Amino acid sequence: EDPQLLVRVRGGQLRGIRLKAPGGPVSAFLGIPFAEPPVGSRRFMPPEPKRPWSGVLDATTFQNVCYQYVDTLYPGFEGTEMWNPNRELSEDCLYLNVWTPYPRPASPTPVLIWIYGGGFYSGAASLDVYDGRFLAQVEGAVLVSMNYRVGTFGFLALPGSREAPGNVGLLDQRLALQWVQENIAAFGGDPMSVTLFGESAGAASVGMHILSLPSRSLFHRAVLQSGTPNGPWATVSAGEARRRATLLARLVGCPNDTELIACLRTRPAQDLVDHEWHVLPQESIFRFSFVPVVDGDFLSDTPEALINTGDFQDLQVLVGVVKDEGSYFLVYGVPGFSKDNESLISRAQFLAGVRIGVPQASDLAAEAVVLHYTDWLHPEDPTHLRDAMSAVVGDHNVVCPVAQLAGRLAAQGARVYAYIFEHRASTLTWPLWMGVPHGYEIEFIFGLPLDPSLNYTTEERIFAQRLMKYWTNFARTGDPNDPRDSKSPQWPPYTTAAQQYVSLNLKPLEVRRGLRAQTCAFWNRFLPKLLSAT
Amino acid sequence: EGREDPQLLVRVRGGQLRGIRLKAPGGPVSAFLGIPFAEPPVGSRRFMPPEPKRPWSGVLDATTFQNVCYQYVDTLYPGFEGTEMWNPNRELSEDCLYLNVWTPYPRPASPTPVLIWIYGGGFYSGAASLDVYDGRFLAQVEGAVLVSMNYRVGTFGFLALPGSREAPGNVGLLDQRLALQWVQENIAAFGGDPMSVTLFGESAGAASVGMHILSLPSRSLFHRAVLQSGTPNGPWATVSAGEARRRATLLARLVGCPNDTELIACLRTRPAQDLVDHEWHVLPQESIFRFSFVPVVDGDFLSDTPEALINTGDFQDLQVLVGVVKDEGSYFLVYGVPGFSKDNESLISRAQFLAGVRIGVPQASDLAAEAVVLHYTDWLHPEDPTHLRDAMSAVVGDHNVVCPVAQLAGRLAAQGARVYAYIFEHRASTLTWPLWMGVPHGYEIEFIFGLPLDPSLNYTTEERIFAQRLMKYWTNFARTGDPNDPRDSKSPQWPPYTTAAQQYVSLNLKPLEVRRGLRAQTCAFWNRFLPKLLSA
Ligand SMILES: CC[N+](C)(CC)CCC[n+]1c(-c2ccccc2)c2cc(N)ccc2c2ccc(N)cc21
Ligand SMILES: *[C@@H]1O[C@H](CO[C@@H]2O[C@@H](C)[C@@H](O)[C@@H](O)[C@@H]2O)[C@@H](O)[C@H](O)[C@H]1NC(C)=O
Ligand SMILES: *[C@@H]1O[C@H](CO)[C@@H](O)[C@H](O)[C@H]1NC(C)=O
Ligand SMILES: *[C@@H]1O[C@H](CO)[C@@H](O)[C@H](O)[C@H]1NC(C)=O
Repeated sequence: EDPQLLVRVRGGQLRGIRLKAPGGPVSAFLGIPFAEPPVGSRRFMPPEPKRPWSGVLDATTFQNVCYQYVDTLYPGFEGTEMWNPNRELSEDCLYLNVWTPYPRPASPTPVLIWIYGGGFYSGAASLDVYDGRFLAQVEGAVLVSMNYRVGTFGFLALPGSREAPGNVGLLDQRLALQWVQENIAAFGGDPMSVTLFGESAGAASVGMHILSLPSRSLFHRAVLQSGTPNGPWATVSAGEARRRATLLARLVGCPNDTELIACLRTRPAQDLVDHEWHVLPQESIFRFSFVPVVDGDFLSDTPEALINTGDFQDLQVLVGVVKDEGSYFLVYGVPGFSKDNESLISRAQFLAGVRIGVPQASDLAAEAVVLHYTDWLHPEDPTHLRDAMSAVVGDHNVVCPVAQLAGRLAAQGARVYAYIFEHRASTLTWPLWMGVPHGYEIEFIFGLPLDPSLNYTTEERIFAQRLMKYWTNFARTGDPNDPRDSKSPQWPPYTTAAQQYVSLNLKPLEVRRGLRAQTCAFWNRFLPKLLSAT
Repeated sequence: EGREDPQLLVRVRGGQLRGIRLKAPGGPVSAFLGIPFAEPPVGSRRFMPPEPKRPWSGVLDATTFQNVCYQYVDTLYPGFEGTEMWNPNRELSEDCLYLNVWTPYPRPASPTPVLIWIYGGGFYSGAASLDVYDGRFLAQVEGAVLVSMNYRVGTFGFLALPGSREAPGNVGLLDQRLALQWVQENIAAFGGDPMSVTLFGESAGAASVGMHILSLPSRSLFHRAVLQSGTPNGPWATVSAGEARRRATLLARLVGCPNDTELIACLRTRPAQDLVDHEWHVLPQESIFRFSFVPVVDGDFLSDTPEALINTGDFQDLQVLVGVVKDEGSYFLVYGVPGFSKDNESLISRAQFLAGVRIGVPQASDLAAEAVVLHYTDWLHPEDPTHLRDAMSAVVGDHNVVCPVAQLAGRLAAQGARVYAYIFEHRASTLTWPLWMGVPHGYEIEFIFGLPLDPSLNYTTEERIFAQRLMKYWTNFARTGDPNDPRDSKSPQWPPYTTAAQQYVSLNLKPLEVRRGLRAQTCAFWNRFLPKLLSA
C-alpha cells in the first residue's frame, strides 16, 4: 500500500495507481464514480450525485465508455479507430479520472478539466490521445477528465417534460465540475484555479458552461478548441429536439410525454443507437441527431443571443482552429470524396457537396456560397474545387463560428487569445489532401510526442512541449505567454480592433490579423441577412 | 481655284471640299474639318432619324471645326482644366451633323487603314472638335486616315417615344451610322481604305461602338473595334422602351407639353436650351453614372437588350480591343456623393460609404446594397477613411465599367471573336484632378491620340515615348486586328484574352506585363451573383 496512491474524497476512500511517464512517475485515479449510474428509470434524466461507498474503491483502471455508436466506415484504420471506444460500452458510465504529479503536489496546483468531443454522439475520457500523464509529469498539472452521456442517452429531449428535459449530458459534465470543487484539494488541486478545455463538441460544451450561470462558479478560465456553443450544429431548438425525439420513438415502436419516454426506457440501448442517425432533417455532414437543446433552462436563450448580450468581464478564454477543419467530414457523405484517393472533384460534384455541407441553405444561399468559394480564374479545376469544398465545411461549422465568438467575447469584456494550428502530425494516417484535420492538434497539446515509442520527430516533441507550456501557462495565469522567457515573440490578446491571433506550428509564433475576415463576414453578416428576408 | 494648295482640294459625293494643311510636330498633315454628312436635323427634324446631306455647289470650305451639338455645359468647377477640357469648344447648335478627316500630307499613295473615333460624354455631351481628339498626330506619325463625327446627344439624340413615328429613339446612333456610310462611300477620295475601317471610342463612345457591333445594319460598315472604358451592356448605356417613354413624357410635362404626335410636336416647338434645362430632372433616383437620354432597346436598332445579344451572338469574324483605366469610378464621386470633393482628400466615414453605395448603385435593393457593402468593406479596418474612400471609387468603377467590360470580353471570346484586353495605369504628369483620383475615366485618351508628342504641352520625355507605343498598338490593331508589332519580337507579346486564361496587359511606362483575370472574384460578384439576387 503506497500512501501517495491513497486518497479520501467525500464519498469515501480511493486507491490510485502509479503510472510511468517519460520523465518520471505520476499518480492516476481512474474510474472514480461521480454520479448514480443513470440506468433503468434514470435513462434521459438529470444525474444524481454518487452515494458514499464503504472500504477502498479501486481507482486503478478506466471505467466503461458511455453507450454510443461505433464507427465502422474504415475497419482497422488508425485514423478512425483512434476515436472508437477503448473500453466496454455501458449506460453505467458516469466516472471521471484524475492525474497528478507523483508525489502529490505540496501546494495547490491549477486544475485543467478536459471535456472530449465526438459530435455529442460519441467519445470517452479513456482514449489514448487524452492521456493526462504527460501534462501531470512535465508541468505538474492536476488534470481531470469525465465521461458524460452522449447520443440519445445524453441529449434526447421532450422539452418541458419531467422525464426527458434535455441537456442531461451537459448536466453530467456540470456534476463532475462540482465534484472537482468539492474534492480536488484532496489530490493537491486548487479548486480556485480551474480551467476547462475541450475540442469540437467538447469545445461547444465548454462554451455552454460559459453561457449557463450555474456552471460559472465552477471554473475560472476556458479553452475552446475547434468548437463553439454558437454555430449551426451545437444546438437545436426545443421544437426540433421534440420532433427528433418523437420520430426516434416512432422508429422503435413507441408508444403524452410520460408514456412515450416510459416506452423509450424499456428499449435496449443498441436499439436507440440503431436509429439515431435516421432522424436528421436533411442529407448532411457535420450535423448530429441529439445535441444540446435551447431549453430556456440550462440555456436561457440561443447561444447566439447569449453571446451578444453577455457580460464576460472576468473571464479569460483561449480559442482556436486547425488548418483544415472540414476535410475529415467530406469522406462521411459527400459524393466524390474518399480517404483512399486524391478526391479531385468536378464542378457538379462541388455544387452537390455544398447542398450537403450547408444543409440548411436555400437555393439562393447555396449559390452565394458557390460563387464565393469558386476560384473564378480556375472555376473547373478539380484540386481547387476539392479544397474549396473542405473550406466551405470548415468555415461554416468551425472557423467562422469561432471568429464570431472571439469577437463578441472580446467586445464584451473577456480577455481572449486565438490561434490557428498548422502542423500536420508526421504519423498521420489520413491522406495528405486532408491537411491538418479536425482533432489532430490534441495529441500535441496532451504531450504524446514525448513518448519515445510513438515515433514522433524530435521537432514534434519540442513543439508539444511548447504547446503544453502555453496551455498550462494559460491555466495558471489566464495568459499563455511564458512569464520567465523575456524574448518570445509575445502572443497578443485577440481584440475586435486588431483581430490578432498566432500560428502554432514548428516555426516560432507568428502574429497574424483577421481570422478569415472577409469570408467570415460573408458567413456571419451576409448569409444570415439573406435567410431572414430571402 | 488656281492659286491654292492643289493638295488640299478634294471631291466627295456631295461636292468639292477645300481642306487645310496643319502642322504636326514631325511634319504637315491634311485636315478636312466640318464636312456636313446630314441635312441639319432642325425644326420638324428634331428627334428624327438623319437624312443624308444634299449635294452642294462650289467648293465647301472644310478648314474649321463646325458647331457642337446642343448640350448641357458643365459649370461645377469654373475655370478648372479638369472639367473645361471636355466642354464645347465651338458654338452650340442643333445644326451640328458634321465630321472631320485627318490624313498624311501629301495624301497616302495606297489605300490606308481608317480609324473612326466616336466620342464619349454619357450620351449627353461631347464633340469631335475637342483638343484631346486631335487626329493630326496619328495621321502624321502613323500615316493613319482618321475620321471623327459629331452625333446628337441628350434629348436631341436620344429622347424617344418608342413605337412613334416622330421620335423613334436612337437617332444619335443613326447619326453615327450615317457617318460610317459616308466613310464607306467617300474615304477612298482621301486615300483611305473603305475595306479596313476600325471604330474606336471611349465611355459612351465605347458603348456606341459596341452597339454598332450588335446592330446588323452597322456590321457591313466596319471591320474591327476598340472599346475604351465602355460597353453596350451594363447598367447605364441603355434603357428599356418603357423607361424611355416614361422619361420623355415626364420631360414633356416639365416643359409644358401635354397621343405621341401632339406631344412630340409640342416638344419640337421648345427652345433647345429649355430641353437641356430639364434634362436631369427625369432620372428615377438620386445617382451618379446615370444619364437621362441614352440608347433605347427599341427592337429595331437594338433587336434585344445588349445582354441578350452578346450572349447569343456569333462574333467569329471580329477582332476587338477592350480595356479600362486604373480608376474608372473616382471622377464620378465628386458629382453627387456627399463627402467627396476634388479640393480635399475626400476621406469618408462608414456612414458616408453606405450612403454613397445607394447613390452609386441606384438600382440596388436594400439586400443588394448590403451585399455590396459587405463585399467592399475591408474587414480588418472597416472604419478606415482612406479605404472607404477608395472602396467607394472601386464600387462605382466596377459596377459601371470594369465588370461590364469583363462580361463583354468573356462573351465575345467564348463566341468566336479575337479579343485583346488592357488596363491603363499611367497618370498623366499634367493631370489637374487630385492624386486620390488616380488615373480617372477618360485620361488614357490624350495618350492614344499622341498629344504628348507636342512639345508645348509639357509632358515628360517618357510620356512621349509611351504615347508613341500606344499609337503603335492602336494602329497595328487597326491594320491587322493584332496590336503586336509583327517585326519587333524583343518586346513582350500581348496575348489574346480568352475565357480559359483571361489574359490582359498593363499599359504604363514599364514594358507590357501580362496579367490574368480582370477583377475575376469581384466581377463574378457583379456579373453572376447580384443578378441572381435580383431574381428573388
Ligand atoms: C434626380 C432629380 N433631381 C432633380 C432631384 C429631385 C436632381 C438633379 C440634379 N442635377 C444633377 C445631379 C446631381 C446629383 C445626383 C444626380 C444628378 C446633375 C449631374 C450632372 N452630372 C450634371 C448636371 C446636373 C444637373 C444640372 C441641372 C439641374 N437642374 C440639375 C442637375
Ligand atoms: C471635403 O469637401 C466636401 C465638400 O465641401 C466642399 O469642399 C470643401 C473643401 C469646402 O470648400 C466646402 O466649403 C465645400 O462645400 C465636404 O463635404 C467634406 O467634409 C470635406 N472633407 C473633409 C472632412 O475635409
Ligand atoms: C475516389 O473513390 C471514391 C470511392 O471509391 C469514388 O467515388 C471517387 O470517384 C474516387 N475519386 C477518384 C480520384 O477517382
Ligand atoms: C508649359 O511650360 C511652360 C514653361 O514652364 C509654361 O509657361 C506653360 O504655361 C506650360 N503650358 C502648359 C501646357 O501647361
